[PDB]
Amino acid sequence: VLSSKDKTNVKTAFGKIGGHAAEYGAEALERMFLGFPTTKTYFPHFDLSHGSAQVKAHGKKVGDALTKAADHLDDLPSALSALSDLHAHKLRVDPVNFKLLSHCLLVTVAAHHPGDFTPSVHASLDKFLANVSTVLTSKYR
Amino acid sequence: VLSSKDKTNVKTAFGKIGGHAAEYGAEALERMFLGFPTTKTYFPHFDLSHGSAQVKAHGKKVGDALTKAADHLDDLPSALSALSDLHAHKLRVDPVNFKLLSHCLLVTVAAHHPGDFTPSVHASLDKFLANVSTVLTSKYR
Amino acid sequence: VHLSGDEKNAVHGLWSKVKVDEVGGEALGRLLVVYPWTRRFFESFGDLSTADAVMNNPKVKAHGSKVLNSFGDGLNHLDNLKGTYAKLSELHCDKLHVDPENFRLLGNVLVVVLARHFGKEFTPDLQAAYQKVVAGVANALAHRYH
Amino acid sequence: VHLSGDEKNAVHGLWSKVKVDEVGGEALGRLLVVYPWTRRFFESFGDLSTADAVMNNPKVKAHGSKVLNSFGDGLNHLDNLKGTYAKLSELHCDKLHVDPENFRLLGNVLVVVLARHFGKEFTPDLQAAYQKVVAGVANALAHRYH
Ligand code: HEM
Ligand code: HEM
Ligand code: HEM
Ligand code: HEM
Repeated sequence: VLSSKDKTNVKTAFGKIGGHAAEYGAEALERMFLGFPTTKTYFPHFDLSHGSAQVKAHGKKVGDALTKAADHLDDLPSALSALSDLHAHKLRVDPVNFKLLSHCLLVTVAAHHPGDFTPSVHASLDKFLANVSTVLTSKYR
Repeated sequence: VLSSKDKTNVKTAFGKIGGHAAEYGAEALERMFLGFPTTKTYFPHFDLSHGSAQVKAHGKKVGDALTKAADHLDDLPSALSALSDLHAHKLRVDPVNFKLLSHCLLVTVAAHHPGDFTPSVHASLDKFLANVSTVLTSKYR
Repeated sequence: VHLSGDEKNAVHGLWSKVKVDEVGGEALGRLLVVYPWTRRFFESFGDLSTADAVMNNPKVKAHGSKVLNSFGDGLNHLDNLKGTYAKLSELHCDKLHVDPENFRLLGNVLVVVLARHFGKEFTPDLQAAYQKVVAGVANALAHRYH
Repeated sequence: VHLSGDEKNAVHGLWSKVKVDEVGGEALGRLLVVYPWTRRFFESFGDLSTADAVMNNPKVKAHGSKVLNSFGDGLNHLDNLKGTYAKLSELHCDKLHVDPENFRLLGNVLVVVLARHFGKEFTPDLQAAYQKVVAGVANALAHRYH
């Protein structure tokens, strides 16, 4: 359901990010653990302090997933196959939490790319993350 | 899309509902208007009092749509293609409100089928209404 | 919450008909069945993997009952839900870290169970009063998040 | 809301820097482009069909400014958000019937606009304190519901 213009704004945007995706992942994760402390109870097994090797390594995981998702826009469910299963069946991640991380991801992007984070790109990235969220919550449905 | 042994519970339930979908439509609407008064501002053109001609007729349109959705479980995006367009582009229905109508529909079903509305039936109808609502919100993303 | 005298009479009148040891356990069981992520907070309850497992689970039944008595407490103090649920707010928010949306979802599950139990006695008007109660209970338990 | 002394200082320090005629207008504008159903409430504002239309609309700018000032009121009465937002609650809830969820979304939209404006200065820590504020503003504005 992702518009052609939204497909484009997502493509350019992740062309700005690229290898910063891992660095944005970890920052978005800390912003979420600090902004929404309820989300921390899902990672009691990671040191969540700023710059920890675990938050950085997990940030890379998340960033690389979003990178992959950006390249698989007509294919999200299959692209994020192992992940839908994991987040629903195994992790029991509350649907609300994907909105909080999506928000933190937008804050992170805006904070690093003020000139490129136009109202239009903001909108498209919100839609991209909304679709990723949908897919990751889909095994509840 | 829904699972098997859940795809079944939907189709059975709508048969166990039968052609009461038009009556349950209008009742769920009234339950929504009364339970969530914010939802009424979308129908200032309709008389919303109990048993009004307009609520009865609109309830029939909502009940019929759900019926058509029940025998299009593999292709809801195409089946509810035009309706998703209407609620987003034309009516600007807030995504939250679909949760509220979905709830009022489960209440209506439960109130009429106390023996049939098992925890499993409940679960599958929720996922069905969730899928319907997602398609009807599709054009915001 | 703002409930009229008629609405107060109708809610209290329906609640004395509520089967205390049954409705709470059905509503908790249903929440756990329908929204599978809620099962993460009830690790000790053992098997919650099927509806039959959840619905025939004595811990789910006992805990449901305590949850229904907590709703009843709120019905006795509709002018002061904040003060009534203050301690439970800290339990659910500070200790367990249950996302507040789940308080609304469980409140709506209770509304569904009541409909199921009372049929056409659970009218559009009466449900609308329980929607006010259920919203107030949820918001009062969420006070620790603001 | 409970902000630490350090958090209060950080928040007021950052707010003294926000460009009052710009940030509120940009925050209202972005909400309207990112969440198109919110345009429902601003039909006298004329064209809101594209990002260019919304972001070059004087009525959106004038109204964003008053919205940013209202958030500022909340900043100087963090002790009493409920009383600060009581009348506006009547307006938004009883009069306009804005679903309370949109108060949360506009709060977070302002947060991403603060990030856009301040870059690195808008740290994880400062954001978290601003999350406390916007959550408090949203809940105070939703008070006529809850
Ligand atoms: C944009 C949304 C998200 C994406 C793209 C994403 C992606 C991922 C990825 C790639 C993994 C790694 C699995 C592996 O190692 O093979 C993972 C695991 C995990 N996710 Fe997420 N995730 C998202 C949202 C969330 C949210 C909102 C939460 C809860 C607040 C969450 C909780 C977890 C946990 C607890 C793990 C396992 C960590 C471990 O022990 O390795 N995720 N996710
Ligand atoms: C289960 C989810 C829903 C379904 C299946 C559904 C179904 C429908 C259908 C089939 C129509 C076509 C009316 C026509 O032929 O003119 C319609 C129109 C409409 N819907 Fe929905 N709807 C849903 C949710 C909602 C919600 C949550 C709202 C907002 C409270 C809403 C507000 C409206 C309005 C205002 C119209 C136009 C009424 C008119 O003037 O004819 N709908 N809907
Ligand atoms: C209307 C909202 C709710 C009310 C009134 C309520 C009521 C209560 C009460 C009275 C207790 C203490 C029982 C005792 O002393 O043994 C309790 C504990 C607990 N609550 Fe809730 N509850 C609500 C919602 C929720 C939700 C939505 C969840 C998670 C999905 C949850 C998870 C828990 C857990 C995990 C415990 C402790 C379990 C144990 O000790 O075995 N509650 N609740
Ligand atoms: C973030 C919390 C919000 C704050 C602090 C806020 C602030 C205000 C203020 C101060 C006014 C009065 C303006 C005046 O006197 O001219 C107002 C009115 C209004 N608000 Fe908000 N607002 C918020 C959220 C929202 C949202 C989310 C919506 C809709 C999606 C909305 C819709 C309106 C509308 C339509 C008016 C009347 C505009 C007019 O006069 O034409 N507000 N608000």
